[PDB]
Amino acid sequence: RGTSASLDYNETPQTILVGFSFASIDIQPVTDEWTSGQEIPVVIVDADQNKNSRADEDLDLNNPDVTLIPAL
Amino acid sequence: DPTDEDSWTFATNTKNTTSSFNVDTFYQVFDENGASGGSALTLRTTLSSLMCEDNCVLTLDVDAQSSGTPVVT
Amino acid sequence: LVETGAATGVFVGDFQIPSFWCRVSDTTTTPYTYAGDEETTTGLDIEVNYVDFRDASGEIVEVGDSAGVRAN
Amino acid sequence: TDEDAPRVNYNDLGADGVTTPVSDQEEAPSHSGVVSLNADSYKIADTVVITVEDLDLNVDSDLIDIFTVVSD
Repeated sequence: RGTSASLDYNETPQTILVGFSFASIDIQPVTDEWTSGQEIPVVIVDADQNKNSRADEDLDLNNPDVTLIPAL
Repeated sequence: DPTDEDSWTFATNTKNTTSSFNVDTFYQVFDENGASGGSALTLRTTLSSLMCEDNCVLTLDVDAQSSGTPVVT
Repeated sequence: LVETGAATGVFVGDFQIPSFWCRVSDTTTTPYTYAGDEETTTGLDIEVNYVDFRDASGEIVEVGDSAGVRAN
Repeated sequence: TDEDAPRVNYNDLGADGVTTPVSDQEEAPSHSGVVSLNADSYKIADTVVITVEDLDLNVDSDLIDIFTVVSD
C-alpha cells in the first residue's frame, strides 16, 4: 500500500498508485419486517474485489483468488 | 495503415542501464490477432525526421520509490 | 507519506493504534536495545516529529504535534 | 531571493543596431512546514492520520511524491 509506478506517453508521466478501500455491507429489507419466504437484497461495496474495470466479477467460493466471501 | 489494425511494440525499461541499451519503438512486431507479423526494426534515431514531437515513445518505471517490491509486472 | 495531488504539496499517511508495544531501552546503540516486557499503549501520549531541511529562511528546524491514547 | 533570485538572460541585437541584453528574474522561496494529527485523543484500534503541509517537498509536478519508512 502507498507505493507506485510511473507510465509515460507524450512526455507527461502518470502514477499508478496502489491502495486499499473500506468496504460497506448492508441487508436491505423491502418493507418494514423481513417475514418468512421473502427474498431481500444484500449489497457489498468493496473496490478491492473489482480487479478488472472491463469485466463483471463473482465472489465464487471455489476460486482461491477471491479473498473474501460473506457468511451467515 | 488506414485499412488495418495497427500494432506497435515498445522497449520501456527506463532503469536498464546497460550501455548498449536504449528505449525504442518498433512497428508490427505482432498482428492484431497475436501472430508474428514480421521482425523488429529500430525507429529511435529516425523519429525526429518522421514529424514526431515528444509523442512516439513509451517508458515505464515498475518500482518508483525503489522499495524492493515491484508494483507492476 | 503520499502526496494528495500531483503538485498539491500536502502529504498524508495513516495507521492503526496497537494494544501493546515494546519500549526502547537505549537509543545510543545500533541496533536499538529493546526491553524484555510488552507494555499497554493506554495512558501514554503519541507524537509525530517532522524535520524541515528548509524553513522560511533555508535553515533546519524540527516541528511536531501530540495526542493522548485513552481507555474506558 | 533578491539579488540571488534565478534570472534568465537573452543577448539581443536592438533596432538601434547595438547589442543590449534583456533579462527577467523570479524568486524561489522556501516554506515552513507544519505537521498535524487529525484528533486530540485516540482509543485503541483507532485510525490515526498524519498530514504534512510543506510545499518544498513537491519535487515533480507530473507525478505523486511518496516517502517510505526505513527497515535496516
